Order: sequence, then structure tokens, then C-alpha cells
Amino acid sequence: MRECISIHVGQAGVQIGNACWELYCLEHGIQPDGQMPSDKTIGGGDDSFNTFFSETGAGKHVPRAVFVDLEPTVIDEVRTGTYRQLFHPEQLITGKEDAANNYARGHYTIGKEIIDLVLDRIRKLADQCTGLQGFLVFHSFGGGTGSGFTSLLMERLSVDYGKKSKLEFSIYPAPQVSTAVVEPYNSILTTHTTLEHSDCAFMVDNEAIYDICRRNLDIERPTYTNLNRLISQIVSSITASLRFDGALNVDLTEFQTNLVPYPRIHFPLATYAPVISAEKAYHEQLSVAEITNACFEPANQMVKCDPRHGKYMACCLLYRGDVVPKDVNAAIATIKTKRSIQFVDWCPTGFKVGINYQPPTVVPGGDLAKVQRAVCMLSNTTAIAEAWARLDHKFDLMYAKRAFVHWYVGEGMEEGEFSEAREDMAALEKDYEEVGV
Amino acid sequence: MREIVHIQAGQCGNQIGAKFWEVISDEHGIDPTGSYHGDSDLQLERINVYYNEATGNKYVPRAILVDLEPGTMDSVRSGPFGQIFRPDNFVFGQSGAGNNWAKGHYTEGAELVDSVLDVVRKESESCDCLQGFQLTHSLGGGTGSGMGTLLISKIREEYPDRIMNTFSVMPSPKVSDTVVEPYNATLSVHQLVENTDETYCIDNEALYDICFRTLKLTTPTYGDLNHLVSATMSGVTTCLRFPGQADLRKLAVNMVPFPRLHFFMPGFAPLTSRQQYRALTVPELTQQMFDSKNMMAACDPRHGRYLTVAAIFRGRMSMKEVDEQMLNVQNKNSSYFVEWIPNNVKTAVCDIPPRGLKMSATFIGNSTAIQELFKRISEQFTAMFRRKAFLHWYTGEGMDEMEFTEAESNMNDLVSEYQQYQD
Amino acid sequence: MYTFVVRDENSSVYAEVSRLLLATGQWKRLRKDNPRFNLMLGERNRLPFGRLGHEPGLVQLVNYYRGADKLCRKASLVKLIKTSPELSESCTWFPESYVIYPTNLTDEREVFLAAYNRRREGREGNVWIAKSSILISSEASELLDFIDEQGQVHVIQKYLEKPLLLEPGHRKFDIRSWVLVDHLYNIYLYREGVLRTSSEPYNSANFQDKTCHLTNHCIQKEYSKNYGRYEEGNEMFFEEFNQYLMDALNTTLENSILLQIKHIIRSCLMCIEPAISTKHLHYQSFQLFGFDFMVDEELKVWLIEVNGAPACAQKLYAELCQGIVDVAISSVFPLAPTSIFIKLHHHH
Amino acid sequence: MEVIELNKCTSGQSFEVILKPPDPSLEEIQKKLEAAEERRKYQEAELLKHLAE
Ligand SMILES: Nc1nc2c(ncn2[C@@H]2O[C@H](COP(=O)(O)OP(=O)(O)OP(=O)(O)O)[C@@H](O)[C@H]2O)c(=O)[nH]1
Ligand SMILES: Nc1ncnc2c1ncn2[C@@H]1O[C@H](COP(=O)(O)OP(=O)(O)CP(=O)(O)O)[C@@H](O)[C@H]1O
Ligand SMILES: Nc1nc2c(ncn2[C@@H]2O[C@H](COP(=O)(O)OP(=O)(O)O)[C@@H](O)[C@H]2O)c(=O)[nH]1
Ligand SMILES: [Ca+2]
Ligand SMILES: [Ca+2]
Ligand SMILES: [Ca+2]
Ligand SMILES: [Mg+2]
Ligand SMILES: [Mg+2]
Ligand SMILES: [Mg+2]
Repeated sequence: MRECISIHVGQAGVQIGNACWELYCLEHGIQPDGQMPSDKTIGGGDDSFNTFFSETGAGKHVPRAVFVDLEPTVIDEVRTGTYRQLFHPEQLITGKEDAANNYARGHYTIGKEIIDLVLDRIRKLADQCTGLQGFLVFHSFGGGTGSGFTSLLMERLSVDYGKKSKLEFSIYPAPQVSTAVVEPYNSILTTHTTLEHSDCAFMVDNEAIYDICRRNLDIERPTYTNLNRLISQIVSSITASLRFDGALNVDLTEFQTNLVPYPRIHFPLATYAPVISAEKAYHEQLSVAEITNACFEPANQMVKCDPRHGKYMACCLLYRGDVVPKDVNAAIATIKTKRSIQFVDWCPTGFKVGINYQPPTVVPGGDLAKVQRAVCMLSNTTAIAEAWARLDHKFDLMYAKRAFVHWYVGEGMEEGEFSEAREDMAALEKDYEEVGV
Repeated sequence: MREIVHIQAGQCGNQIGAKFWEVISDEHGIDPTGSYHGDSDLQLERINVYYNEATGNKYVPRAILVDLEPGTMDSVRSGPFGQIFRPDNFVFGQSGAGNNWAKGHYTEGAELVDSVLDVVRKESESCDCLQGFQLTHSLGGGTGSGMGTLLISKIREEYPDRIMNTFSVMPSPKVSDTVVEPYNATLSVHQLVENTDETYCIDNEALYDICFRTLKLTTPTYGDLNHLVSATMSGVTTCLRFPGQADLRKLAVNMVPFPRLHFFMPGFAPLTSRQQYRALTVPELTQQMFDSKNMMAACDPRHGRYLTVAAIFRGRMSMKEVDEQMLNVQNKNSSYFVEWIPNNVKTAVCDIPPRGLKMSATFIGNSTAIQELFKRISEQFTAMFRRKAFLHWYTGEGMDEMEFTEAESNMNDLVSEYQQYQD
Repeated sequence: MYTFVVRDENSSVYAEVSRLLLATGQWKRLRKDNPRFNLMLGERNRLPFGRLGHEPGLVQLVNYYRGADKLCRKASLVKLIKTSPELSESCTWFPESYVIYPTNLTDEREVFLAAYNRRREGREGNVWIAKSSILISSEASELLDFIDEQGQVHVIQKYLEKPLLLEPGHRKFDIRSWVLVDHLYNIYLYREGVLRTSSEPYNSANFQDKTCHLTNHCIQKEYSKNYGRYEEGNEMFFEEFNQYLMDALNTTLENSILLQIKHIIRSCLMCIEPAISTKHLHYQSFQLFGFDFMVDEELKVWLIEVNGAPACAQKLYAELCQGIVDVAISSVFPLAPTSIFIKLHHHH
Repeated sequence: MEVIELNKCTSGQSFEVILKPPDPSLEEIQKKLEAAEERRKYQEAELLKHLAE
């Protein structure tokens, strides 16, 4: 058994992390007080779920997690919420005033003063590990803390944990649920500084989640709670292989080996199905072929883009529920003869398949209906470069007028970091085009 | 605990400030004696933003009242909620400022300013984490204009990394006390350009026209004008006083793309005359909120371009219908929004409506059309300064002509800066 | 009030559509870089499809199908027909073609020579035409050498040595068909076509002079001496051509030619539908296509190419452009007959 | 259409189908953070100089 440490940074990271650990506990049968009756080894063990949970002498299962935010209101929800008993105070780190949606304020001004404390708390979690694999880091692109402090933290993690893998779950900005105009600046600034420190990053576009909640869940105006419960289902599908017995994606290193042949192009596209409204009296249970076919519909992708006009470097299918390999291959064969799936000539045209017999867990009172089988497809497609092009274009519009730049220079950042980051993104878009066309 | 320290200076500043504290004290369920008697936990969630909690569950506004004569603050202390303010937070002289910026900024004001800062420091020292300051004042007088900007300068020296916000009432010859108002306003505007992060421009001419033409008040008074300012101040601070998103710095970061262009045009809806019980639909709220007649800077938005816009909707309404109407106003008049700041129109909703209304909307625009306001002031300034008229009131306090010429050029530079972003 | 942007100033078709849109008083034109549009009349090359459909509350529509280039490129069309089972390599209505890359750069050089050597040995007509995105010759050496002198991909296809010649004149021609595909992928064939005729007698013993062999409107109006002799602007319309088919060949335009044209249009567009359909996409597409056909003396219709940004006959601009507004733009953005199109029904 | 590396356990199984064959050091991070702090200090010093005038 090898441990994984989860780090949640800023409001988006914390609230999504809260929803994930709520789901993890339900999936592993852990109560809000941290007790786990099914775990017959009291006080210790090296089971698969121990990659994410440590154990105290009293039998409490403690998430291997740190939550960090510069403002306390979001994390105060954790300290007094349902699962307040899961974490001890050392794991929940809060300041007094946030980074004001300013990458430079979070990275330089505030980051300099809190980085050492955050690393100390992380070190305390690492000291409990016999063989730490690495870190899973949750954060927004648009927030000042999510963007600015995350990039500083990732830099220091590469120094203090050189041989450890680091994966990201990153929230790509969408104006429909954002009131900040400078988020394109922050997104490009944090991607530039984090690119060399992240082995694999799962981007979730709030625009995609928002429309899935309106279209599939019949929510006219989804809240962050609606978005986060859906995001946590996708996150859970991705990390399940680390927490349950299996042979696919069993350690963090395997995500890169399976999904990222080229280090800079390390942003796989996630697609999840089915998403069914719980308000429906009863829904027709979709077959393996149907949910697999849904993985190639733009409507259920975590980032809106068109994979018909890109090339694939890798494709991974993660099933949960009543699924047997016979039906998976039958579905894949059918989809090949009907879909436009083009692989790069230097990659094999194949699919890695993982099946977990335990169907998805639904949070009581949530929005999602219980389904007998679900699938999350992770595909490294050049089509996701559409999301970089969109973001880089908004950046260029504002930066041509130096709009809002003084807010960043005022925190000690050099204006040259803007163009340095933008040129890095231009090089990234060029890498995608060289592979996809 | 993101505390804000409120300062009100001079006659206009204290009369509008008194009404502001009367309006939001009602919204938070605070009675004139500082005792809470509301019925919603949302009233206290962010109460510490503007109120300190004293013994016995008493809430005391974090407000400092400043003036160079005692008259207006005597009226406040005897007014409706006059007893709610901290007695030690009244700082006043006896000389008066004679509607003279120099008296407020360099002589009379200079003798009183240290004692005001003592009270400011006291209030700031008891803040868990101070956001910044908000000042209410007029620019056309002497105390609010001259001493108010002196206070801003000394607050920035002592609290350089705190946000400074003002509600600044701009003079107009239509609602004028003295002829030197353009002098005092031009001198103050330069101070604001340098030392505030956000300034709400409230033009007395726009307030008058609203009362006379829209509200159908035959003889508008300063009290009628202040009713509009109170309602507007409550609207633009809703997102600070209730759960949402958030703080002054975040607002500034998304409203101010260039440091000197931080002068906002506020607006309010509905503005109804006494047909006052009729229900107001979301389209009506949205159309009026963007109508020039609902704006209080006396500038035609269709003469310039919006750099950024914030809109706050209050009341139990259809947030789906809000987005549809907002997205309709933009996508129907995009010629007035700069196209190089993507998604520069932001919308927020608050469930608690203002007293007496089922729902309302407040509008905050950073528009290049505000240059018309500074142009009017500049022209009135020059019409007199060309003849050195009334300057003796200012040279008698030690000012030189060169300081007037510098203020003249400073505000014309500001006008030139707005004009380049309008094209 | 609907909003659109114009990003192709050279399009004669969508300059009229834009003119019509404004004439309705219910459409407003924005600056070409304004992202808050309902309709984009996009550029021909490198249209930013990736930035469409990401404005909250804006239903966005564009006048091009992403991926339609596969059909509207010389080499691309040949590859599509040969590799697509719907069309197959034995497709009977497309001339035997081969994609030939210049030697200075897969390639089908050896395959072409094999089929070329076969025709030469069997006494059969072996006249091919080389073109790219023109040379006519019966010697394989001249065809391949001409391509090596260039630096872009070329296609070698069989030259229709037995074309249908109009009389009087004994002259070649081609048929242009305008086809509109809306956001729902309905295939609408404009009822009005045009024959671009050669004003010179067809000469099979001299492919050097390409005036009577290339029916392009520009070539006839620049290198032909009988331009406009038989019909104004070397453009014969369906009414006259149908009357001719009845008088001369005792048949109709519908029976002898149009049935095959409609079949070819359906086959091509249905084949790529899964690749370019915007049915479940965050934005919607439509596009106007120009199909070019050849007719041989047996009244068999051959597809020559498909144009993704076609122009229209001067006489037909008003009628076609208004139709684009009715079925392509207003069907998505309605305003406050007897259709001019023929719907080619098909299975989706 | 081949299947390889089929692994089975009580809680699931996994396999692979093939359809067709083919940093800044700690010191350097400190300098960047201190350089930004110094720039903030300089800008604040200039403001105080401006206010002293
Ligand atoms: N999906 C999701 N997105 C969120 C959530 N909270 C914030 N966001 C998104 O994150 C972006 C704003 O950044 P935040 O995470 O709130 O900011 P922060 O990291 O706390 O940084 P500062 O507050 O500026 O110091 C916007 O794009 C929001 O839409 C959340 O709970 N779920
Ligand atoms: N295989 C073939 N047999 C006979 N004629 C042919 C032919 N290929 C092309 N042509 C002649 O060439 C002319 C047009 O060639 P082509 O269409 O390939 O060039 P082009 O694409 O630049 C003209 P456009 O795109 O406007 O239709 C037609 O009028 C046709 O008569
Ligand atoms: N809206 C409003 N404006 C006022 C009020 N009192 C004064 N003014 C304006 O303020 C300017 C005079 O400044 P004033 O505040 O009276 O002088 P001060 O006491 O020296 O600061 C003139 O432009 C007046 O029109 C008021 O109660 N409401
Ligand atoms: Ca155990
Ligand atoms: Ca590393
Ligand atoms: Ca004195
Ligand atoms: Mg935050
Ligand atoms: Mg007065
Ligand atoms: Mg062509």
C-alpha cells in the first residue's frame, strides 16, 4: 500500500474537496465520526482504502487531506459541518483576507508568508506515510488563491518531494458562474508556472458542468452545491482505482504512463455518463453500449470541445457497476464503425478498461439518480486545445490594453511575467497542433 | 470579520451619512437604541462589517462624524437614530470652513485633523481584519471637500494597503450654495484621482432632475435628494452587508482596469412616484436600471463606453429571468460596452429587499461617459479662473495661483484619459 | 434584435444575405471581432470554430460546417471516396482518380501507372487530366513531369473523352448545382442550376488549346473568341436546357440528369454527416455548397468536384440568398411559396 | 480486436484492447519571492515620499 495526500486550495478546491470526501466516506462505509465497522483491523492496516485514510488507535479513519484558504468562511463550513469529526484542526488552514482574485497577491504577497506553514502541515501528513505516492491538488484557475498560491505550492512540492507524482483537478473559468473579469490572466499565469510541476491535470470547465446540471438534472440555476456533487462523482471515478482493489491505475505514476506520452500535453479530457435526474420517477437503465456511446457525445464532456476534429494519444474507460468485459468490447467495436476516432500514428489504437463492480454511490438527498452502471472515459485528445485557444484569446484582448495589469504589478509581479506566461501558452498551443494535424 | 470604517465629513457628508445609517440599520433590524429586533439570521450574518458589538448585545455603527462647525452634527445627534452613534466619535470644531477648500485642507481643517485620526485609529485597532474605509462628503463645500480629502491623504499614509472608498457629491449650478463650488470640486477631484480606489460620483443635478421630472416633486429639497442617495448607498453596499460571492478589494479588482479611472456612475430602480403599489417585473427593473434617467451622475451613457458594469438585484425573484434580461440588455446594446474586456457585465442577487419594495436593482457603471461630468466642472472652473474671480478667499489662506493651474491641468488630463479609451 | 458579424468581405453571396438581414430591420451587424453575435458569416480559412458557442445565453450559428473541407478539396475528395465504404472504390459516378504528390515531398504514383499501362495495352482511350487545389494529355510522362514542376498535391483523374455536346456548336459544358445544408442537416437542392458552356467546338485531337476543354467562366471570357454567342455569358439555365433535351434527345432534365445529381448530392453529404453534424454541438452550422457535374454522351452524370465557398449566377442571387435566410437563418432566429428548394430526404 | 492483460479480483477486473498497432531550486524560489517583496517595498516607499512632499 502506498499513500496519497490530497490538497485543497481556495474556495473551489475546498468546496469540491468537501464533496469528494463526503462521497469517499459513503463509498467506503465510513461514518461522519470516522468509524468504519467493516474495517476489522483496528488502529492500522494496509488495505486499498488506506491510501486515502489513516487510522487512529480509537478506530477513526482520518482523510489524508489538507485544506488551505486565505479566508476562513469556506473552511469554517468544514469545521462545523457534518464531517467536522473527520479532520483534526491541523488539517484545516485558514487566513483572514483572501487574494482578491489576484494571482500575484496569492503567489507573492500572501504566498510568501504562508508557504512554510502549509508545507509543515503537509509534512506532518507525509510523516504518517510508509510509502507516499504523491499528491492530488484541487484548485480553481480563476481565484487568486487557487491560481497564485497553488503554483507556488507546486513549485515547493517538486523541491521537497522530488520523486513524487502530482496530479491536478483544476476548475476552468466560465462567466456563467463567475463574477471576476481577470480570471483569464490568473488561469494563464498559473498554467505557465505549474506546467513543469504537474504530471497529469484533469480540467473541469464550469460551463460544461453547469449545462449538464440544467440539461440532465433539470436545474434551472445550478448552485455550487449542485456543481460540486456532480464533479465529485467524476473525481471519484478517476481516483477509485487508487482506493479499491484492482490492476489499472493502481498508483499515481500509472496515470502518466497510461494517459500522457508527452509531458507538456498532460490534460486528459473526462467524459461521464449517465447523469440522470433523481426527480424522475423511474428511468430506463442504460446498457453498456449506450453509456459507452455517450462517452463520444460532446454533451457529457467535462470540457466542451469536438474530439471528432482532434487526434487521440490515449483512451481509458473506467466502468462502475454491472459491467462485464464481453459487453465492453462489443460496444467498442460498434462505436469504431460509427464514430470518428483517429489516433496519432505513434500511439496504439487501443483502450485500457477498468471495471469496478460497485455501482456509483449517490449522496442521500442529492440530485443524481441511482444507476446500475456508469462510465468515465479519460482520453488525451488534441481537441481540448480549443479550451486553451479560448482562454488565450480573452487574455490577449485585455493584455493588449494592459487592462488590470497594475493590480498585479502592484503586488510585486513584473509585467514581463505576463508575456512570459503567454508565450509559454503559445508554445503549448503549437505542441497540440503539431500532434493533431 | 471584514470590518469597514465609515467617515462622514461636513454638512452634506453628515446629512447623507445619517440617512445611510438610518436605512441600513432598518435593514439589519437595529433600532435607534442599537438593539437588534429582526426576524432573519441573514440580518446578523455580516453585521460586524458596519457595526461593533457592545455589551448587552448592542450594535454601534463603526462611524466617525467630522465637521468644522457644530450645527449639522447637533442635528444628527438629535435626529432619528442620533443616539445610536458612539459619543466619542463626534469630532468637530467651531470656526467653520466658509465653503472654502483651503480652510478645510490647509488651515481650519489642519488644526482638527489629528483628533479625527485618533478616532479612526481607535476604530481600526478594534477590527479583526479591516477591509478599508468609506467616506461620505460633498466636493463643492469646504469641510467635506477640503478636510475630507486631507483626511484621505493622512489615512493612506497610515493605512497604505487598505481600500479607500468615497461617496462624493458633485456640485451643480442648478443646486448651488455658492459660486466657488467648481473651485472646491476641481481641487478635490485631483486628490480623489490619487488617493481613492473607488469613488461613487453623485451629481446633485441628476438627483434634482430625478426628483422633479421622474418623482414629480414640485419643490425638491436637500432631504429629497438625500433619500435617493440613501437608497443608492444601501444598494451598492448590499453585497458587503449580506452573504454573497464580496469585499472592497475584490470589487475594485473587477471594476477598475486602470488605476486613475475609478469613478463610478450609480443607478437605482425602481424610482416611482406616489401607482406605487404596482408590482415591478424583472424586465421593467432591468430596463430602468440601465436608463440614463435612473442614473445619478448626469452623464449620458450612450455618449461613452462601459469598461465594467456591476448590477445587484434584491428580492425574491427569478434569477433565470434576471440573466435573460441582463443578457438581453448587453446583446441589444453591445455598441456601448468595450469589446476588449470580455464578460465585463456582472450580476448578483440578494434575497432581502429594501424596506417597502418587493424587489429593486442597483447599478454600478465604470463608464467613459463620466468625462462629461469632469468637463462641466472644468469649464465652470475656467470661466472664473480666467478672471481670477473669488480667488482672494483662497489666497487669504496661503494658497497660490499655481496650485489652481495645476488642478486645472490635472482634471483636463483625466478627461483626456477617458477620451482615449472611448475610441 | 438579432446580431451577426461579417468576417468574409469577399463573399458575394453573404454580402447579399447581410444586405437582406439588415433590410428586415430585425438584424443588427456588429464589428467583426465582437463575440456577442447570433450569426457568424465566417472567413474561408482558419475559421475559429473553437470559440463558438461559449457566450452565455447566446444561440450561435455559423455559415460553415467544420470538417466540410474533406469534401471540398481535390485530394481530400478522392481520398474520401476511396476510403469511405458508403462510396467505395468502385463508386460509379466519380471519375477514376489518383492522388499524386510531387517527388520533391500516401502517394498513388505506382497505382496510377498500373491502371495507365492497362488502358494503353487494351487500345482504350488513355487521356487523363492533372489538377490541384491544369494539364490535359494522353502521355503519362507529361502528366507526372508537370506535377513535379509544382510543389502542391495534385490529382490525376480520367478525362471524359465522350462528353455530351450541345448543338448547334458541338461544345462542352458543365452543370453547377447549389445545395444548402441547414443546422438539422436537411439537404436542400436549389431548383435553379446553371450550365457553364464552352463557346468553342469540342476538339478531341488537340488538348493543347484548353479553351474548348475547360468550361470555367473565367477561361471562356478571357481566352475564348465566341463568348456569349449562343447564350449570354456562356450560361444556359435549366428551362432552356430542359427544352433542348426534349427537342433533341426526346427526354427531360429530371429523368436524364437530375435524378443522378440528386443521388450524388445525397451520397456525398450523407457520408460525412457523422463527422460534421452539429446536432448535439454547443453551436450550430449550415453551409452553401457548389457541386460541379459532367454529363457524357450516354447521359451519365459524373461528379467533378464540390466547392465550399461557391459564387452564384448573377440572375439567381436574389432568389437563392433570400432562400438562405428563410431556411438557414430564420429557422433558427425567426422573425416577427412554394419553396425554391428540393428537399432530398434521407435517413439521419 | 485483441484483449490482453486481463486481471480479475473480487471487486472488479481490468484489461486492454488493441484495435490497431502504430526545476527551480529552493534558493531560486526564495529570490523570486524576495524580489517581488522588494518591488512592493520600493513602490510603497515612493508613495510615502510622495505623501511626505
Ligand atoms: N465548480 C466550482 N467552482 C467554483 C467553486 N467556488 C468557486 N468556483 C470558481 O472558482 C473561480 C473563483 O475562484 P475561487 O476558488 O472562488 O477563489 P480563491 O481560490 O478562493 O481565491 P481568492 O478568493 O481570490 O483569494 C470562479 O471561476 C468560480 O466559478 C465551487 O465551489 N465549485
Ligand atoms: N475528368 C474530367 N473530364 C472532363 N472534363 C474535366 C475533368 N475534370 C475537369 N474538367 C473540366 O474542367 C473544368 C473545371 O475544372 P475544376 O472544377 O477541376 O477546376 P476548378 O475547381 O478551379 C473550377 P470550379 O471550382 O469553379 O468548378 C470543368 O468545366 C470541366 O469541363
Ligand atoms: N445632495 C446633497 N447635497 C448637499 C447637501 N448639503 C449640501 N450639499 C451640497 O454640498 C455643497 C456644499 O457643501 P457642504 O457639504 O454644505 O459644505 P461643508 O459643510 O463645508 O462640507 C453644495 O454643492 C451643495 O449643493 C445635502 O444635504 N444633500
Ligand atoms: Ca484497518
Ligand atoms: Ca517534479
Ligand atoms: Ca484656530
Ligand atoms: Mg476565496
Ligand atoms: Mg453648507
Ligand atoms: Mg474549386
